[PDB]
Amino acid sequence: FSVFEEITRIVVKEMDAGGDMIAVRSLVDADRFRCFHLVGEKRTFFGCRHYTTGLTLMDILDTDGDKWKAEFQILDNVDGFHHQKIKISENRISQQYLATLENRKLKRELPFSFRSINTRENLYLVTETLETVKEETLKSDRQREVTIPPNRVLSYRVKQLVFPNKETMSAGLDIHFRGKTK
Amino acid sequence: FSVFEEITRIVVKEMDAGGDMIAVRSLVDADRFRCFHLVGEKRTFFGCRHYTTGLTLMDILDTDGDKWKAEFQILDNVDGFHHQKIKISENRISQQYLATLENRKLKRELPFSFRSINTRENLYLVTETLETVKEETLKSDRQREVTIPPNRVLSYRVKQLVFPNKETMSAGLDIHFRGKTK
Amino acid sequence: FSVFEEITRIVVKEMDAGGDMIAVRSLVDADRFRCFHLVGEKRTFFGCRHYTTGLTLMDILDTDGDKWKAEFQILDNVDGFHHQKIKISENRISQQYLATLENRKLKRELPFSFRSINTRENLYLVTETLETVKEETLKSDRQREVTIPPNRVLSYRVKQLVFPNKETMSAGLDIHFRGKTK
Amino acid sequence: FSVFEEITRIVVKEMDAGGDMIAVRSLVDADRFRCFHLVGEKRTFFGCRHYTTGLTLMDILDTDGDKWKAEFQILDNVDGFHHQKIKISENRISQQYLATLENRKLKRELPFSFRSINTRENLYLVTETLETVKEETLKSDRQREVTIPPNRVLSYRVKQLVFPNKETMSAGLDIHFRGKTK
Repeated sequence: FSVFEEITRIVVKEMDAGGDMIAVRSLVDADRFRCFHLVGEKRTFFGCRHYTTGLTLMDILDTDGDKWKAEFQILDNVDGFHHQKIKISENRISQQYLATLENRKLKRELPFSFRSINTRENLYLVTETLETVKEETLKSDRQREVTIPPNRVLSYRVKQLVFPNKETMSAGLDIHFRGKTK
Repeated sequence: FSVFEEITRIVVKEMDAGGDMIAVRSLVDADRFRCFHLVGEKRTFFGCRHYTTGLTLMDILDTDGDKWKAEFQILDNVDGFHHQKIKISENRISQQYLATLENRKLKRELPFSFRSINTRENLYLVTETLETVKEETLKSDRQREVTIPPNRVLSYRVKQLVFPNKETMSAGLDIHFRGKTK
Repeated sequence: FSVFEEITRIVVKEMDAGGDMIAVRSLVDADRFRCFHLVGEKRTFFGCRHYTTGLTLMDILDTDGDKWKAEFQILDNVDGFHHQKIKISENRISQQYLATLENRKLKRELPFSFRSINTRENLYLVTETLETVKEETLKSDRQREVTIPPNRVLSYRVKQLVFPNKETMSAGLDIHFRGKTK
Repeated sequence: FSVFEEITRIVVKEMDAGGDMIAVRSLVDADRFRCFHLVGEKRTFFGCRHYTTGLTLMDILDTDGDKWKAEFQILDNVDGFHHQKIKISENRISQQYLATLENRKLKRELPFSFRSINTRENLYLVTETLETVKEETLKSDRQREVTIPPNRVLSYRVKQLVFPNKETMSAGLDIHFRGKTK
């Protein structure tokens, strides 16, 4: 019935066949589920299905930390029957920029410590921007043909980070098996 | 038979498939069921069906607290048979604005303390505005084709807050299991 | 057979599905069954069917107490077979205005004390104006197609008030279970 | 179902029938999986299928190390049924340039030592550039006809290198049997 899971997993599959990429479920905050954001805890009910909570993560702006690929198209159908008309835009971001962000000093008092400690979800971040400013409508059959605004994201990446009390570290080997001591 | 539950749950489902969002039942006060408002107590008769009472919550205006996405469309049908022609407008509101509202001092003498104590419904608030200034008519079959004025809301969010005698606190982890000591 | 109950309950149902709202039976005094008015005692013969008596309630005018939504339309049919062509006008009235009316001093010698004591109906008032200045004719089948003048009301609300000998109080939690000691 | 494996292995087969060449799985970073890059560890699940991680390897630029074939076409189909419309560009790079790169001094502090030691994947490099600036769409049947942006790579080569603590050496005899002591 649902269409966004189908579209995001089509992106993920043709993006790399059953690989590293992760899809998103909610567009309550999809476009603002950009880099420096979170995701709900993972459960296995009705297949691989997690929760959704992706609040902000920018901490400081003292050193250069906010400095700034062509259009891509997916116009096909899947035999229920689905029809996808996606267009994708890519803003290249450097990988050593991730190291720079790790070097950035972690210091905030945003009301996020309470929820983060209560969850212990060991939040992870994206690697490189995946953006869509595409058209509205897609199609699905069980009819219900969904509609999508421009400037929205579909799939995201993993870079595990650990948060001690004051300053953080990194776990880059795609660690999302929910095991930590924080 | 009823159409508004169908329309709001269609919004909720295609908004995120059976997820966090909550629909509304009454348009007695729908547009004025904006942020800073309430909802009736939850019961399980005829499925998930709650009551409806969403009175005002603005308390003080001393610091900046009243400062101020493109159009979205849903034009489909569901196989009874229903037909939806919804248009949606979005006014972006910041998430740290919720923290600012929590920091706002709670002080009122509005005749709401009596009803709030008699109910103990642990009221919860919305996250980001969901507005519709769309057309009038929709369609349904058992015929009865409903009509909807502009500048109205359909679905809302959760941010639990606890009210001690003088000043309040927050319960952000989507807590709506009606358990408190106030 | 009767049509006004059908029309008012259609208003109530699509107004909120089997919820707080209350319909009216008689148009002997419908338009003047505005705010500050009464209703007959409730009985359970032939379903939920009450009496009708809604006389005046204005008491004093010393402080500001008489200071002063767009058009709505319902153009459908119900499968007997009924056909409704209602238009509705709304004059917004504040909720803290109800608190102001409660603060208003109660003092009258209108010949209403005798009937009120003989009835003990614990009269209740409306919340916000519901007005119709719509067209005349509707349709019904068992034919008999009813006609309705402009500037008339269909459904009303509840705000229970208790009347001691001199000054009154409030019972806001939609209390209409006919229990009091006055 | 998957199409990129088919296309890359078609390249590999007609490039040399079941020979030295290696195909890639992910286009998360395909174009930037150029020379001086990595690959995920090799496993044998669902046939020959490895992981994917190809981060950067440039170390120093002091001596000449960044100084700088006609178009090729593959327009056929394979009897499921597939249809390929590939165009290929080649930028010739010298083989003694590989010796020069080996002579280049290895010295970096990029956050890659941790992941490299944790993996022990004994990374290997390409021999000569294989580039495609071709059209978008291909075709496949189980329909799903994939799309490909210009300036992207499909297949790559092997030149094993060993990394001691400070300075590296070479293992040129196409050694990718994951055996080392580093």
